[PDB]
Amino acid sequence: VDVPKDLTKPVVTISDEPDILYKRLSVLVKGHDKAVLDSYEYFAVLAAKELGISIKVHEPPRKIERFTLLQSVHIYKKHRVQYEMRTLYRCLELEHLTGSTADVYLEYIQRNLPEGVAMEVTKTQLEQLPEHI
Amino acid sequence: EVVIPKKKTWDKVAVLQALASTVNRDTTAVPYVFQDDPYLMPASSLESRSFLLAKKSGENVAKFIINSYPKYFQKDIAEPHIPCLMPEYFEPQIKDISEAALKERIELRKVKASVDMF
Amino acid sequence: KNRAARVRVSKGDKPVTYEEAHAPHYIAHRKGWLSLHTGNLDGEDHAAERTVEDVFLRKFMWGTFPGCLADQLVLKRRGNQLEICAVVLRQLSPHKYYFLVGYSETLLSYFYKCPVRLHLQTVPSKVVYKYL
Amino acid sequence: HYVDWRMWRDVKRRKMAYEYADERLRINSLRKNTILPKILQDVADEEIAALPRDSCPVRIRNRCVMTSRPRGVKRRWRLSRIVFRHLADHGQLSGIQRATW
Amino acid sequence: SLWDVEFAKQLATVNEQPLQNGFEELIQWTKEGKLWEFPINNEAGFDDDGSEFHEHIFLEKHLESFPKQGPIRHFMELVTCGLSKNPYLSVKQKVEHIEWFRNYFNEKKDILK
Amino acid sequence: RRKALPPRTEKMAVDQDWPSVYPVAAPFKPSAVPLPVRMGYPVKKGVPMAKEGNLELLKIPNFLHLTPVAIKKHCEALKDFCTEWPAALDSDEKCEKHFPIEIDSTDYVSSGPSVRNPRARVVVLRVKLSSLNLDDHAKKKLIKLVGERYCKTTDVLTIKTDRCPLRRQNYDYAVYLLTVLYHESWNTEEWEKSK
Amino acid sequence: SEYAFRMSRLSARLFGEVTRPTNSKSMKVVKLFSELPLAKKKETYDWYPNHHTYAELMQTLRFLGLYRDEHQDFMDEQKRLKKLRG
RNA sequence: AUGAGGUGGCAAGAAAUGGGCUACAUUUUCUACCCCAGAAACGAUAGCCCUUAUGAAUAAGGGUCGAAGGUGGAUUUAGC
Ligand SMILES: [Mg+2]
Ligand SMILES: [Mg+2]
Repeated sequence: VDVPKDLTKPVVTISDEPDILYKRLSVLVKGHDKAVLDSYEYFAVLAAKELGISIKVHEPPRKIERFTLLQSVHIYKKHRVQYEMRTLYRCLELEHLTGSTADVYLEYIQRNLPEGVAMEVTKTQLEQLPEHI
Repeated sequence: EVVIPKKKTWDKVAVLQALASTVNRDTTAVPYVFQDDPYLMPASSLESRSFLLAKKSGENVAKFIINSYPKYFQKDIAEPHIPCLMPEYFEPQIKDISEAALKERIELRKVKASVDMF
Repeated sequence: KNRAARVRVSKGDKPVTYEEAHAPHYIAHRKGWLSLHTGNLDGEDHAAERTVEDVFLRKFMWGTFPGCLADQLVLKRRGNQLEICAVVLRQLSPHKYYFLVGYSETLLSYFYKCPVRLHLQTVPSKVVYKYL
Repeated sequence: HYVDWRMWRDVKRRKMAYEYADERLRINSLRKNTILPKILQDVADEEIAALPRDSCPVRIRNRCVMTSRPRGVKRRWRLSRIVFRHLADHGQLSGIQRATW
Repeated sequence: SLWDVEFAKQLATVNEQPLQNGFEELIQWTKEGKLWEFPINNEAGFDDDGSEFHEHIFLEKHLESFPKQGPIRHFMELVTCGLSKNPYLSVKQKVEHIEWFRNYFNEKKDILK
Repeated sequence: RRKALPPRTEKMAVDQDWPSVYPVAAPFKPSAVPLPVRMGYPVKKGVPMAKEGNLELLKIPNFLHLTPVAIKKHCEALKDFCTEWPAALDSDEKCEKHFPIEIDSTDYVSSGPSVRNPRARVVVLRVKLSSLNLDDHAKKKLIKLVGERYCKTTDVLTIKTDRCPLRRQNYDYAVYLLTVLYHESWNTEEWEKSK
Repeated sequence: SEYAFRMSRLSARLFGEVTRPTNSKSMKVVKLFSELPLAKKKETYDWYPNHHTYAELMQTLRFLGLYRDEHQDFMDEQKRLKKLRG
């Protein structure tokens, strides 16, 4: 029954100077769990759909690094123990994306990260020519 | 010729104010300050009072330990320096009537003021 | 015969939990990592510092909540904010529980200059996976 | 309260190297330069020779942090192989799997 | 101003109350600024006192007290090159390097060969 | 002595505001979660561990928060704040016509207390010389000056900037470098006239 | 060729590096003042946080009487036993 | 003090043995390419001298030296 009457809305000001135009937001998520990456990219694409922007998906290959250690302590050269660090990549590209849309979307996603993930942004913005040339 | 959307400026807290106003208060749930499990769940006003007072007492104990041993937390490991996290300094300096008088209003007590008037 | 993060088979009077029952070659196959950070991934750094700090965290919290815990912890570091999750027993008072919670949280925050939070789950008696 | 006196010495060497890292590089460049006077090279050589001990970053060792084991330590993790295996078995760290490939 | 600050802290102490939402806890963390600044520019703070790219790279004005041909000019040109190539150190570090070299060869002015 | 109240499972109704009871990221809290979801290696003639003592559900990342309903709510809420892209910009060729000078930076974000990392400084930029130079002598001069920064198959000149730690320093130094390079390709010398 | 030599000179003047020719023992200066020394690199400056701070904090907190240090209880119990038995 | 601190050298081989590398050849050696060719009728990762790499103070490269070596003592190792 408790439904508030007046929902407090933030203050917003449209500054006189123009917003920047991002050509392509290409985000690259490195993770350890393919299922976590799938959930994260599904979340991202659903948010992009609900915000009304273009999308595309593709999965770069898995990268692994392994190195060998001595299994025992004092004297055992034949018997070793091995390990491996697996990183899994996922790419998401968004084209024709306004500056403020980039701001809101990146705020949302950056607050909605999971823990065991790294996120690499590549931002491509076009601009006109200088004046000195 | 060309149309460009105008830039806007937001407060760092305004976005989260929007996110909070988006969601209503939790229904059939104790305050967020209290834990979630049922055993720790404060199930009465007096015990809840005592509980968050014990928490505040732990906060005061933290203040006491930090202002008693500042050198331990002196390291500014965090990249953004924050005086809220820096240890606290109510230490009178060497005898200096002018700087001592300037430090009077910084120390916030009365014995220093008596000694300075003296 | 290798001895590594495993329990010796007894006559069947040793309650054992999931993580300490299962072997260290079942980590990615039938277990999860206690901590979650990106220093292990490529491109990041400070991984040694992450390991040292989380080891010290686990030790300090184990010894400032002694006798109540019955399993390893869960660390969840999403960017800046740090999150801790513990399982404990319900023999001592919620007064002491909340007091030590606030104490440890404040100390961790003041030490690491980082926003820290920690949660605890009560159990009457530690869950047992098997009798080995 | 470091682990032992050898760790103490290593940390002292690290402190000295850090606090003399600027002048050491400066005069090392002034020495290894070739077009400048050989007499200048020799003066800088004897200056480096008169510099104090434990000031070079060559005498330090990438030793372990826990057990102070110099050998069998990874530069990335900085931990000895034994403590590394211990933590990897106990699952303390994150995102490491046994290479059963 | 002082009594205004006392009254302001009184009004604050009257204001603040126990929160109800993790969003409110995040609002508090961002009020004190411990929570990171999204978008992460990795440079919110550490502005180098508004230094300039040309102030970093072009050391021509810092190099005035020697001619254009000598071996000291050669060495100092290579020094400025390496310094401009290095982003890790700022204009202050570069000028202290330069002035230390100045002192060095000005005390070793005995040769000029 | 003390006894804990029963969980919120039977207390919570089937009609319930899950985005409200889980606004932000939080642990699993099986006492509050009514779902009997279990996860764990079952024993022969056995089953996985119950949700209560299943600390592996906590070990794994958590997504009970941010349900599809919550995502719909927050996206249709922030729809008011998001802006619109110019409809005139409808293709790559038209966008590069409107704004030829492409420039892009990048940086990681990682878990931890610190946030700075030198890779934040690097940036690169690109521009096609087919439409910008408007002359031939300066074009030949510039393509002779630049060694590998060009590529004629796709016909774009690309240049990087990392000499400065600050992103804006890299930016404005690249801009000034391009300006001075154009102004110096404009003119020529006698040894350049003699070839 | 002289043309390519002067092209390289102009490119060096534009992009920062030295226009005049120079040997490898001199480019040593350039690359040294470009790359910081290991002695000052963070990898050497920070090898681990100080056991000084750690152990001093934990000892003071034991004296406060909150951290039940099992290893220290063992050590000082056997110390008591040894000093009792001579 | 059997603890701690700072200078130095110590870490060589009349000799036996072990694991690996090189070649003892023409399936070899050199030349451009990695496979349609042309020449030779081999072998130094040891020694002497020098350069360069970093360091405050071993490694790669260049000239010379151009041998032992002529395909293995019972026996023995690894491989579906
Ligand atoms: Mg074995
Ligand atoms: Mg050397």
